[PDB]
Amino acid sequence: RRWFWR
Repeated sequence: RRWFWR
């Protein structure tokens, strides 16, 4: 995601 995991 966005700035982390996925």
